[PDB]
Amino acid sequence: GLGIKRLAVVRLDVDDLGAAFMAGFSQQGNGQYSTLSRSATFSRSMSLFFKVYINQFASDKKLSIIYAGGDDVFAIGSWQDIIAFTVELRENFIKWTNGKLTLSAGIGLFADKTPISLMAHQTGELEEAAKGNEKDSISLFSSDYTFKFDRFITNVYDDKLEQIRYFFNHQDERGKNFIYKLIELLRNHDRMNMARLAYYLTRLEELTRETDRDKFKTFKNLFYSWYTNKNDKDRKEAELALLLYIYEIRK
Amino acid sequence: NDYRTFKLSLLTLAPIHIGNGEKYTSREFIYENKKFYFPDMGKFYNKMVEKRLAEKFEAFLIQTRPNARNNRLISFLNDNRIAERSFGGYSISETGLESDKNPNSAGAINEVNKFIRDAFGNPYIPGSSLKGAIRTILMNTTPKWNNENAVNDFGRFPKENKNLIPWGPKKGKEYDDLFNAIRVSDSKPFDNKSLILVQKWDYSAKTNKAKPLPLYRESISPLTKIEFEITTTTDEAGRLIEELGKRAQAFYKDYKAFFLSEFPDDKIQANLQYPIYLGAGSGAWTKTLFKQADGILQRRYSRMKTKMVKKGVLKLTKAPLKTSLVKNHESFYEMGKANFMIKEI
Amino acid sequence: ILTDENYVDIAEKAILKLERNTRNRKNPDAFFLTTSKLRNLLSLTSTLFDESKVKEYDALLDRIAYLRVQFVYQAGREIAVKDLIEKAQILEALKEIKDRETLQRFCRYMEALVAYFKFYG
Amino acid sequence: ILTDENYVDIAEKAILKLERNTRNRKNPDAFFLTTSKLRNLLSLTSTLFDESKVKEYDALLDRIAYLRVQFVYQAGREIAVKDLIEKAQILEALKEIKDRETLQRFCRYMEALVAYFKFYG
Amino acid sequence: TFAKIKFSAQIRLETGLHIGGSDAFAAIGAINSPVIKDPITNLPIIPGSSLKGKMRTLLAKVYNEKVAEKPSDDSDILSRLFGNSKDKRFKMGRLIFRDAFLSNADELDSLGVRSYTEVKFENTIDRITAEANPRQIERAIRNSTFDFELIYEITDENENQVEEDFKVIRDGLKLLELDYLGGSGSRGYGKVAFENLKATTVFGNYDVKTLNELLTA
Amino acid sequence: TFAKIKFSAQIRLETGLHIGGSDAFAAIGAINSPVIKDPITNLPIIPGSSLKGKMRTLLAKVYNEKVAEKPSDDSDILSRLFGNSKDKRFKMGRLIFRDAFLSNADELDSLGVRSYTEVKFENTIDRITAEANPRQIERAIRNSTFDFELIYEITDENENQVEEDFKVIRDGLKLLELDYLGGSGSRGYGKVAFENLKATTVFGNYDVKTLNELLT
Amino acid sequence: SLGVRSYTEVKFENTIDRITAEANPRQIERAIRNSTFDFELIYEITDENENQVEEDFKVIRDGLKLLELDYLGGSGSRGYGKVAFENLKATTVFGNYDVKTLNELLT
RNA sequence: ACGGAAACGCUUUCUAGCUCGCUAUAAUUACCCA
Repeated sequence: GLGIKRLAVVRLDVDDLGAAFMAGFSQQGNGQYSTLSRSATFSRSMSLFFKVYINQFASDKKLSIIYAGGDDVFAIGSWQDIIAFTVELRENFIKWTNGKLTLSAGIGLFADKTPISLMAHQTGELEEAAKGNEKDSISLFSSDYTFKFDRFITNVYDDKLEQIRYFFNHQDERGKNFIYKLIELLRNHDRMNMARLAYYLTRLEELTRETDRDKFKTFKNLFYSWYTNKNDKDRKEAELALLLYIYEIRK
Repeated sequence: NDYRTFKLSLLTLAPIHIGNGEKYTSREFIYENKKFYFPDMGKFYNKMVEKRLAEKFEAFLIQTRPNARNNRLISFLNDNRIAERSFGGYSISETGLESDKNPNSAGAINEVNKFIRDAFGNPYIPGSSLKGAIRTILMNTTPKWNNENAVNDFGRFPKENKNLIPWGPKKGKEYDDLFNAIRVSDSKPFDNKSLILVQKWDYSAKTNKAKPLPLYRESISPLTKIEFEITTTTDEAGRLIEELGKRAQAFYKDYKAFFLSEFPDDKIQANLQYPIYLGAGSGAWTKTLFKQADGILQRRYSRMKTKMVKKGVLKLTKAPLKTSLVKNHESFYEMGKANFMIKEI
Repeated sequence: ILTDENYVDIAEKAILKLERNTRNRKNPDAFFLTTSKLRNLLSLTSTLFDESKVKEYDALLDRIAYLRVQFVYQAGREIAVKDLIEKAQILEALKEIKDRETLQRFCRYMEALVAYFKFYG
Repeated sequence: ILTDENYVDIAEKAILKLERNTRNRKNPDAFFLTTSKLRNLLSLTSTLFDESKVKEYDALLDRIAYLRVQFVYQAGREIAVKDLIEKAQILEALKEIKDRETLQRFCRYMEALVAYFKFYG
Repeated sequence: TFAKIKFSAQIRLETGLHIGGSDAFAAIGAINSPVIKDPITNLPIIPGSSLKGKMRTLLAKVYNEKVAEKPSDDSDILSRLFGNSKDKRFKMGRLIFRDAFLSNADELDSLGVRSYTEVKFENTIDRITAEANPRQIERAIRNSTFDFELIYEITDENENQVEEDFKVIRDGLKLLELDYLGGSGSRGYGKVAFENLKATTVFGNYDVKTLNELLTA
Repeated sequence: TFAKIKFSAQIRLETGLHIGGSDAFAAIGAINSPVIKDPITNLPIIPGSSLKGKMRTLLAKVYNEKVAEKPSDDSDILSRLFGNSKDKRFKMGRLIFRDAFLSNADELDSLGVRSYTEVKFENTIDRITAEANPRQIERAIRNSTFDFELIYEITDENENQVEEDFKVIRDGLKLLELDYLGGSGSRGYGKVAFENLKATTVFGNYDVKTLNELLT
Repeated sequence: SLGVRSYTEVKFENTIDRITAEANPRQIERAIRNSTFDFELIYEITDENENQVEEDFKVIRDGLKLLELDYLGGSGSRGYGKVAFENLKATTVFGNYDVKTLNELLT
């Protein structure tokens, strides 16, 4: 019963497949590789990935690839499997495409029995906001959560989410109210809220029991690191990590 | 039920003053009968402004006048015939031995510290008084609490450690808080006319003299009984209130050999029951740790009013006689030597 | 006179204005005023300060009218409190008691006097 | 001084600049000033800061100078709070109360002071 | 059906109770620890929250078989009277403890009382060097009364447990005179009585006459 | 006809009320659980959702003859009165619970009241280790009034529920004169008292002469 | 000048379950009190309507006398209404029909 | 003779449930000043 009754919709887009098709290899060399055979082989490779291989990445995961191919993937499904499917799709696409042609996905949460052309429009809006971020970005649950994928899976979905999950699994004082207040302090965030968070973590530091106390001490040392990191590249990441954890433990 | 109540009853061998801070100053009382009177001075002034002589009342209060029989507002209330005595207030009787070698001065006293009174106007003794009296006895009569109630290397002979006794939440432990299991309740409000305003009387060491002081605190008339509810819920403080019947005489015995020896036992009272020292004027040794503050208490007094040498000067009073409890003539009492007996009910 | 925004400063520049011990030159420029002789001044006011909140001022004016005579009397007993009441115009402020808010303002002004005396020496 | 954006760092290195338990190294780098000698001050600013959002500025200006009374007073009792108001320019920023907004900003500065005071041990 | 009954008592103080007041703009040489107060009339009142939290530990000293270590671990004879935070059907608590107001303003003006509070100097004598450290903790006066209201529930889920919890509630009423209603405790501050019990059903059909046997006896 | 009827009433507080509000992270020493206030005037507001949902959960015990697992499972004495989400004809359910915005302030400032919301202190003491844990919660002051009103609309859809609904709502008002209506009630907050339950037919051919003889 | 930060407040709310007694909080955003909005309603008069034009003007006025007794919004059975019109005049805009037969009936 | 006519993002929902302003604390100390 842990997890929220959602359905997430990802619409990928290959970042400038028109420019990667028309110019593409012609950047390299003196026009030595500006041939037709390489372009046909590359487009058949895109066909073989986006038109066959998505049924391999979606095999165990529970979703529905509605449309795929060319430079678009519209895949509806359940949100843990959708996020893990985007994770595996890019983390084997950059193994497939050597890190070149970064894909710009957009994943929106939608409630139960909400219509789909209402939903495809918002997914496309998050998709184009992820497009215009830079060359590539993920847009997660709203256009203000816009990270690079190289920042999203490594920092949030590999480092931060596992620390956050293990920290709240192996303790039972700090339940969900503490996570909600951490999300709110991550979201408002003026200069004074860093002082309020430095008060909050330190006031909870001497309130946990003595046995599992230094877990909280290293976690507040590791949390005030990214909260006051003065970059805003390590802050909305942590807010999204806590949102993913809360949505994973929803009763 | 683990709430083990007691009952402490307190006879008053001595003048006993406690508390309330505020006072009636020099030009603030009436002595025309043999009874002192304290009206409400605001009520007195607001009724006296109808007599319209209040401007002279401005000059009467700053009047530096010798032969102080005309200083203490009897002259304002007999020289200009305002002698109504309807001012809201409470009358008390006189001591009789209030002043020494001052004929017709039964009223030229200056400062009367109030006894503690509630909002009704009936005086009582609060349980904080008896608990502060109890804590010095139960601190000195237990050897584990007498070693390091000292400097803590924080300042200049600052204070107690305040940590020899368990105190507070102590986050991570059980509920310790030892003195919470001695719930010293407040006394019942007794009669208003059991107050005497005894003078502080210093009896000097190395000088056989009885030099008195101009501060006449309103104390309790002698030989009056007082009720006290005392409950116990923890076994250690319960055993401390059980062992009070040894610890009181033990503290008084070791305090006699530390302080009360070399001083003549004519003015010193007799016990006749369980002895104890209550507040406001019984000497700092009855309010502290006597074998711990040898040079530490007296170090602060480097002023115009230094304690003679080491240890405090003996403090006595003057109050009339009933029953004797004085054991000499001229009525030198001991200012706070109370009696108690205890029984679990 | 004193109002809501100045009564600290009324008690600020008056405290630097009082004289000090020109003689007795050990820790010099110490106050002739001692702390007990100012707590005897404040302890009259601070009971009425809290009686004002429960009661009403028209059921209270008699005690401030007598408190006038109390400040006269404490001024009449020393060379410092006779100096204090006019170098810091407490007797001037005691003539204007117009409502309970001004009464509490005067009591806070007395508290400011005690605070700024405790701030020095 | 205190603006809308600079006050948190002010309170930060007004907590840092305060001197600590140098003698008697039993958990050293700990403040001589006690936290209950800071929360008794901030319980004034909190009852301003949340009763400022209900009221005007010009209805609050009785308690606003009483803050300058109590900061002077509690600075006068311990040497630690006098050290605090020398490091943290509290009385120099109480002149900078001209409206509801800068009062709430100063109360946020006081909250930053207590927050960083709790932060270091 | 659904009934709802009322327990009215008079908290008559003996050497009354200091429940920490609100305003920090206190004093210098006056009250620096006031009592809680009804701010329209500045009356010291007894809130129901101190009553509930006192009766929680006072009845957990009796009816707990297990040690607590926390709230939301009471022994379910109290957890339907004071509520759990965790038990699935016992989030509510069915006991409403209304704030007791000081009633006898009329008779206590006949008694020569200036104002309905007092200032009780309660200094801390230093156990070495004998120096003083005064406090003026304000308490309600010695013989005020308070209208301790109480409201109990009756549903179609309380067959016989209406009378099961009454001698649990009356255990609180005659153990509140064993403890001190919040305050400082060991300096008096809480000894009280509960005069004029008049228990009736303010809502719903329930009997008042066979109900009136175990309350005062 | 179409008969909209306005139920003018005076919510007078006693044992002053607290409704919750922004538990978004407030200042450090300030109020932890602030009351919800109308943002124009900053007076306390008792919103209609508290009144309607609280009277819903209290008329659950009174007029649901069956036990109700959820407010969709209210009977057809309450589904027509408080609305229902799954019933066929009981959506848009005839009662617009209007709010009240602390009607008297010229009276409550004529009495010497500084602020209309007191900040009462509270804490908790665990039974083991007896550690304290303090809090400052906001409440409205004691003797406040609140100009509260209902809107009952009769569209000639009932034609028999003229007094079949006012014995329900009047006894619900009696329940709220007994029960807490808002916030930490079992510690003794809220306790509204309903005064002058003045019905007036603001639209329709109708008389209150058969109404206020029951509503007193 | 009344003094408010943003004109949209967040009324917090919840859903206490009837048996489980577990809440379920909401952040319902509203527009704050006594905001006055521009409201204009173009009635158009043809020759066929000219019999009952003045009759219909006692319906639109009656349509706003009832909208001050109903919510005019959503989730309005818990408040969120009482929406009161003001300055309810009747001007004329490119049409030569006198509005002096109407303005005493509306205002 | 307007991709236009007809169309309320609407119905239901208590910011709630639990929580002692608590823990230690004699208004006291000293003996004097012309």
